[PDB]
Amino acid sequence: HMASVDYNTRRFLSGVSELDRSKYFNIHSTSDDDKDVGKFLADYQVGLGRKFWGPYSYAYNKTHEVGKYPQMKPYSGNISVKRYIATEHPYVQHIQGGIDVQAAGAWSAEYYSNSELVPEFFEPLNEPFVHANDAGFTVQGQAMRELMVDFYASIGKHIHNNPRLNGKMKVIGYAAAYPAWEDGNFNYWNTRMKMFIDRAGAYMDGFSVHLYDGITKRSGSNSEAVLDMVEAYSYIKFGHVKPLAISEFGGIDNKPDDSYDDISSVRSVSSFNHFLFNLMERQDNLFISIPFVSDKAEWHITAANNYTSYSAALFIPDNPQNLKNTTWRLNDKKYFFELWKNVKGERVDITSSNPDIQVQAFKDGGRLYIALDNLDDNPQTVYLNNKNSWKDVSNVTKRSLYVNYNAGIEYTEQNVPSMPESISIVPNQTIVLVADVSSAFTNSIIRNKYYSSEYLKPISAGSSLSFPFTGIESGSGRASLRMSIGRPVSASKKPVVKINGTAVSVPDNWKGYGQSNRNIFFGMIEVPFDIQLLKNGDNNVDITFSDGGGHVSSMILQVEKYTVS
Ligand SMILES: *[C@@]1(O[C@@H]2[C@@H](O)[C@@H](O)O[C@H](CO)[C@@H]2O)O[C@@H](COS(=O)(=O)O)[C@@H](O[C@@H]2O[C@H](CO)[C@H](O)[C@H](O[C@@H]3O[C@H]4CO[C@@H]([C@@H]3O)[C@@H]4O[C@@H]3O[C@H](CO)[C@H](O)[C@H](O[C@@H]4O[C@@H](COS(=O)(=O)O)[C@@H](O)[C@@H](O)[C@@H]4O)[C@H]3O)[C@H]2O)[C@@H](O)[C@@H]1O
Ligand SMILES: [Ca+2]
Ligand SMILES: [Cl-]
Ligand SMILES: [K+]
Ligand SMILES: [K+]
Repeated sequence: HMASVDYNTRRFLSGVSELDRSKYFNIHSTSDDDKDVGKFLADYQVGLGRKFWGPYSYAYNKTHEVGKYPQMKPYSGNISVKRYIATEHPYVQHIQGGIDVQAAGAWSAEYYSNSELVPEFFEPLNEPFVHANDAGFTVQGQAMRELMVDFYASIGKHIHNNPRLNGKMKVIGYAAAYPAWEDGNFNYWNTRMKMFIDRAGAYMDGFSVHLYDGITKRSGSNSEAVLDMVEAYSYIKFGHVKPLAISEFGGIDNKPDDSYDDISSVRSVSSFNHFLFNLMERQDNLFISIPFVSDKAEWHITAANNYTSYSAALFIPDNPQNLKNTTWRLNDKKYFFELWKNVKGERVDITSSNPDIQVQAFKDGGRLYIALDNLDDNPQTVYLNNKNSWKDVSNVTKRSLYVNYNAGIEYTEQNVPSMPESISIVPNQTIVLVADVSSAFTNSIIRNKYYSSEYLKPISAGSSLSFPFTGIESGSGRASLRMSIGRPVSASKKPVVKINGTAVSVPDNWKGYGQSNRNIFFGMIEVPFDIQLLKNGDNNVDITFSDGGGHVSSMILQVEKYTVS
């Protein structure tokens, strides 16, 4: 396996090259007013964030009745924007059968437009649909999912029609907990996220989902397919993608309760890394992402919980029964942020021959950062190639974060005397190489994605499926097809694939695991091919499976084209 870095070629994801740290290196908190958390944020260069508080928790606190809103103290001064996501629990205190949805929406706009400081993102209800059958709701099931979507729609409509908020606050939804698009032969997609996009999507600035590994893995090809489907349908519906927001990502350890444990609760860090590389490659269509690691989470530390900390906590009190006076310990989740500290700059060109080895590279003035992650279940040796034999690179330091499920995190920083010829990387290990670079850019390469008017197509044995694409700027560089399929695990993953009539090789491998422990495979399989097969303008992809069943969920062409600028 090989990875190649060209630090003399600047890389763009459509219009952006620079890494936006604020899209990634965040905690699931807004506790920057805590002395310990605030110091951590500065020390590790971390942003915010997410909070369960908003117009509906504020209003209920005043009126003690769902769907009834107080008067907001009038305020007509400047509105500043704090970068975080405000969300609400999908409680009966916030939404209920019989609610006046237009009044609820009006209230969000009244609450925020009379505030001196608003969140950059409002995500009205957290994981709403999984709560649609909760006993306390007087409307349940599909009717409640529809009411929750109408609540979202009203909020987006009212916020956007308020000139004090429009352009300042972005409304995102639906904070999806369980992005099992494929369930029920894609009935789940049709009745959850498709329905959301159809019924509230016009009023949303972007679409939000939660991405978790069980410790059943979404990292790798499943999460890629999950997010590609949202983009692919948004293109069809709106004529363009809308940005994504990954309002939680991490791991869930499968534990009889949600209490923190020093070994089990750090297993999530490997998931942070595995998802991060996916999301870095989406920066041009990503508002924000939030690693699911929080703060002191003092709300959890109660008699009823035996004074345990919450699993997602970042700080653990030395004395849980004296919270007023206790010292607080920063746990080993800190090493996720240590690994990525100072990493920034313009993307530079990088490729990896093995889809299980995720690669990133950035150049910030005289510093070069090269990152690798192993999604496979075996160690892999990766040959590192550079066309200039690294002549301009010196003072190499290797950072390594290895998550072992029994031993916890092993984090090391080592000076090495030259860029390595090859690197061995074990499962759940992420490496960041930091070096000085003295070089200037002689070329750029621009990654664009092209979406089809066709999506969600049922597969029949021997029956070709045609996917048209338009507006392609072809040229020199690289290209690939992102082919997402949901099929029984035994169904073929090796269709015949033709690019403008020319058959191309379909790889055996894809990002991450085989999903053998799932009944339905739902994943994006990349099919690299020669860019020279693409034409300027219209292109067609035709694919044929030898067996029936399942669907092609989305087909997206990725083109990385050499460009001046
Ligand atoms: C979610 O869980 C995840 C799922 O979404 C999903 O993805 O699966 C995941 C598996 O990994 C997971 O289950 O996120 C969690 C986040 O954890 S955290 O980041 O560690 O916190 C949990 O969310 C937490 O849920 C708890 C309850 O279970 C709680 O709601 C947490 O938030 C806290 O709530 C209270 C207590 O501490 C503060 C936290 O935000 C907050 O304090 C309130 O703050 C407001 C101001 O913002 C007020 O001060 C309020 O005081 C009251 O109101 C004031 C007046 O205020 S106002 O004028 O109305 O504005 C006064 O009247 C005062 O007297 C009064 O007491 C104060 O309480 C939350 O983060 C999971 O539960 C969640 O599902
Ligand atoms: Ca693989
Ligand atoms: Cl659901
Ligand atoms: K605020
Ligand atoms: K969902």
